[PDB]
Amino acid sequence: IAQARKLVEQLKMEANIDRIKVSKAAADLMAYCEAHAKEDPLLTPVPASENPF
Amino acid sequence: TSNAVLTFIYFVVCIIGLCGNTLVIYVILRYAKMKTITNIYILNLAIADELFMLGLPFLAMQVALVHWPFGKAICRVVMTVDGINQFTSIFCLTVMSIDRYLAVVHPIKSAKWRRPRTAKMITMAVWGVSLLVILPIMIYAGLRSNQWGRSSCTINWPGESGAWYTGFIIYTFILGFLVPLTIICLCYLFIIIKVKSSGIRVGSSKRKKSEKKVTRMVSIVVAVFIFCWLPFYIFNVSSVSMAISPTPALKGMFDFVVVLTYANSCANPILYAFLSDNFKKS
Amino acid sequence: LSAEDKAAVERSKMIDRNLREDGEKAAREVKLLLLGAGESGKSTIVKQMTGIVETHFTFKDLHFKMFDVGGQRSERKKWIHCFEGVTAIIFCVALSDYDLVNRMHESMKLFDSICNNKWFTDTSIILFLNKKDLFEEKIKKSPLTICYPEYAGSNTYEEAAAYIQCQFEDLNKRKDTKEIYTHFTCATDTKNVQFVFDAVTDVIIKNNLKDCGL
Amino acid sequence: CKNFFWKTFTSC
Amino acid sequence: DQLRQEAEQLKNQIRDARKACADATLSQITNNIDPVGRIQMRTRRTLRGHLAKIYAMHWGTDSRLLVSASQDGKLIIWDSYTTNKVHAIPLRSSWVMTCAYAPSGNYVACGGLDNICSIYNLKTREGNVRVSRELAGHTGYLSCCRFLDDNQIVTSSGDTTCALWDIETGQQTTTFTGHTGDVMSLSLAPDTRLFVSGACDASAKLWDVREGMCRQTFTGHESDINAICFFPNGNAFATGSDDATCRLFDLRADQELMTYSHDNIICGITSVSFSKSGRLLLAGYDDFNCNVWDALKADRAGVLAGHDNRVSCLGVTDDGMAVATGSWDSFLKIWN
Amino acid sequence: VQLVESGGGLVQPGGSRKLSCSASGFAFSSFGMHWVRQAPEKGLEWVAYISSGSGTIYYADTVKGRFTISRDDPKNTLFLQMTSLRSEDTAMYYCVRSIYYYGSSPFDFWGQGTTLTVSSSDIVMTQATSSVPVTPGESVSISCRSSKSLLHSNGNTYLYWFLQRPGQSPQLLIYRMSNLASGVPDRFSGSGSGTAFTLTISRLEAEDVGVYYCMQHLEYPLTFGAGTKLEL
Repeated sequence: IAQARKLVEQLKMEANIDRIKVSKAAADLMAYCEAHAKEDPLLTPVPASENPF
Repeated sequence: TSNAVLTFIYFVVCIIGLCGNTLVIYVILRYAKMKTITNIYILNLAIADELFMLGLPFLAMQVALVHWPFGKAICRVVMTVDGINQFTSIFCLTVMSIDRYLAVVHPIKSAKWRRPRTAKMITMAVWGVSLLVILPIMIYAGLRSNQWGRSSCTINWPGESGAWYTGFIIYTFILGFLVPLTIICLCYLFIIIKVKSSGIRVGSSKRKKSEKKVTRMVSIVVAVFIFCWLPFYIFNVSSVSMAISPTPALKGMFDFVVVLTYANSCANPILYAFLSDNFKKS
Repeated sequence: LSAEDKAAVERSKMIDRNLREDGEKAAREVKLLLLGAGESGKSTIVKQMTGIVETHFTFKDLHFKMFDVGGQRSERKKWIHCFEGVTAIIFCVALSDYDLVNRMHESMKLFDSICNNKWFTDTSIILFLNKKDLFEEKIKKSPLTICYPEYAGSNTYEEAAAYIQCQFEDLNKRKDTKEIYTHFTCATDTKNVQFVFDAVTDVIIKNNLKDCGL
Repeated sequence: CKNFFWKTFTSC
Repeated sequence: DQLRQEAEQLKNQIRDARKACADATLSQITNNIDPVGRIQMRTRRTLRGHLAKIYAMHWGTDSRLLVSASQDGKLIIWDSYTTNKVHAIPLRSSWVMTCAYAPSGNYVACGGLDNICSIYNLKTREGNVRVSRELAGHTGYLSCCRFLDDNQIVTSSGDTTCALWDIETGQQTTTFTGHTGDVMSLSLAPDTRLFVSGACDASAKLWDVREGMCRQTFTGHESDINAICFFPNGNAFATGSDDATCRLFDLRADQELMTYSHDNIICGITSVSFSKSGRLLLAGYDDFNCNVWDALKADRAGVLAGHDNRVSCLGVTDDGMAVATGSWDSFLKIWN
Repeated sequence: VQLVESGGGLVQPGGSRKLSCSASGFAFSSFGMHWVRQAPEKGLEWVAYISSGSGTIYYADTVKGRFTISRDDPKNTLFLQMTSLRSEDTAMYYCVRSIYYYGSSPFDFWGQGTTLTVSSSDIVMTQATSSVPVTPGESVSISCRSSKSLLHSNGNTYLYWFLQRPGQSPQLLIYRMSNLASGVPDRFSGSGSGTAFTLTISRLEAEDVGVYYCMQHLEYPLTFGAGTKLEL
């Protein structure tokens, strides 16, 4: 019983949080990936001159 | 009639050996788990068998033509490669047997000896000794021509005396069939007695289940080795001891034992592929 | 061309040689996992010779490292991947738990769980049954039928203990890969270390016999 | 000469 | 009774609140994005110095040095470019689960079943590396160690807890405890202001280091989760579990944004990481190989099939030039 | 850390002498060791080098054949046996520790040295300026010229700046032309390109008066500059 009160208090303080629509979050992830897509050597293989391996 | 059957036998045995050893090397090379002592020994055995099998079709052509038209240099290199591959294969079997005895009967003290670099050094030593032991083959090979113009590739032993034939054949019999056979038999006997003598574990089924298979595998390997190599040496020693007139049946028997001595190298990959629990997975 | 990179390469080769030497030295040391009932008979076999306590000794040119599980009390499946490839598992058993306040059922459930693991499908388990002094008189007074409804026979160490051993050694489901074999602890004639040596010797013999081919 | 010797047959 | 029912009602109401905002239609958001196609990577280098099973590796912030820990009892620091071994630190307890590299490159950390987080100092006088500290206090088993600074390190243990320490004093400055099972994985946000931990409860909790209370809790997995990795933007994370399922969650949405699973894989995830741009998701399965998923499209784009055993550790360089995968095969490959 | 040299003194020409370097406070067996000598009124000259584990030994051309460098790791000692000594060998010898891995700091500690008096395509690290006027609180720039490009294909510019104070053993200021050594203040800085290097000091203080040497490590034998002396 010593943990039920802490659990309910934690759940109450977790309930009141800022939740945005999933569409906006997906759009934000897509925007970040598109903005930083250029500097991703795993996507586009860098030529052997500029590749240290 | 007789010639065609024997030539096709040579062709089929060479094809089976080439395909089996090719697939064995294909499996070993592609898989990265094969950088172990047993795997490198098996790889050396497989490459020796591959080269030995490649050496056969020229013999098949010679038997078909009843003469050797490939020239002195080709005859010499064919005999040299045949000798090196044959003795490499037999000594590779010998070192695998002695290594297995060391690993099983003496498991703890053998850690300092069983190292990949040391194993590769022993492999190179085996190849060096194989090159050393075929000096007569690579020195006295050449073409011999009869009164009808037909020429056959064989060893031109200097000196009109026949003592060279007997000396060479007894030397190859001792160092290519006798010492390896007795070493393998002793090593596998000690392995069997060590495995069976693990009765202080006082466990049940430990006298049959985990050792009858080992006894059967050892018996199969030694029996196939003897059955493939002994007829050839028996025929050769009889020929160099008892002068027998050539007959077509005798010729067929001779080429048949010459096929068998390669059938052994053809069967070794079959053994290590059809009966290998750690190797059939790949 | 590689001014002081050559010295770096030489340092790498030197510490690689040290790595090889240390590993070769470690290959001569045998690791034994340990299980057992909670404070039942774990204090008996240990007399023969935090997170984890490793006990090191040597017997007949073989360094034994023993890791027990009594120091850790958590989910067994979450640390069972760390002991994959261990040489053998010593699983002590107490025969006084047949009438105790019950424990035999939990022990056999644990045996079933450990003998069929994803990682432990091949490791071998030794097991010693201890506290025979109590077993001398607790069998005649209390019949073994308390924990064995399907068993009926003489209440003697020759047959009842044999039945318990048979049941325990049949508790495994993959019997043709891992060998389960047993020794009897003795207060006098402390040969249990000798039996451990023989068992690990047989384990290594079979392991390298399998590894070499055939 | 020997008709049968090593791995080759010779008529000689 | 009343309190438990009240907690259940709060759980139901927050579930309904997050379900109301679930207007994804994610089958219609990612269709416009052109698929990455099919990537191909090969083992540029193979680091062969370990003769046991390797469990963890971690890149340095310089993207050259990487520490790798193995069951043989030694963790070695590799120069990834030249395949050299820089240091070979012999640790005390042979059983190790995790290793870490300080962002400054001065210290490394290790831990495991010994319940001690050992901190070794690399850049020292007198030559050899020395054990700087031995953090103690966990009652479970060390599972994941991460460095915040040269002085603050966050650890996760099997006793359902995480802790933030001070290396100089060697004391638990903060303790995080909201899980009900062994905490197996831990990942720090890029800003290092908060982190996420996954445990056997199939729930990942988000903690802030300054406060000490679980800001959010995420569910959805059916079994134990073995790997957490933060999205490069810091607003999302990925969890790989034992049911062959990766799940991408977003902190703001507080929901399961995406799922990555295939009908032909049933084994468990061991490690998960993102690329520098966050487009690729690297997952190290137990099928003795690794997969590369398109994070925004949930389509398997590549396979890193080059290991002879299960891949236990997986890391991506800070500049995103290479991916190091370590397996029980006793070698770690570096793919590019 | 401590390196103590012994065995010096007066030696007749053509004779032999053994110099010993006792090490303390560091893992001696994991360090390469150099013998570097300085003439009575000239700059530093590199003599010999032995690696870790004695796997590699290098000598200077003017000393090859006559000198032999060895080490005793269990006793933490370094030995230089010298035969057929000449007047050109009259110098003070320094025992220098070094260690080579990715990002290490070679030549980071020098011994006090011992005096030995005997009665009577190397890269040229050309030095232009032998002295500059010095006023405390100002900024001073020192230049070094290299006959060969010190930049390597791996990006490292193997140039080292050492400072020798009056009557004191030299210390490492900068290694690889852009890295400050351990303990040196942030006033010192280094810059440059292949065959042109500069060491800059901002807010010059006391105790910085001395001789500044630039050394190359691109290939053996290692060669020092002539030396730039700062005087008030």
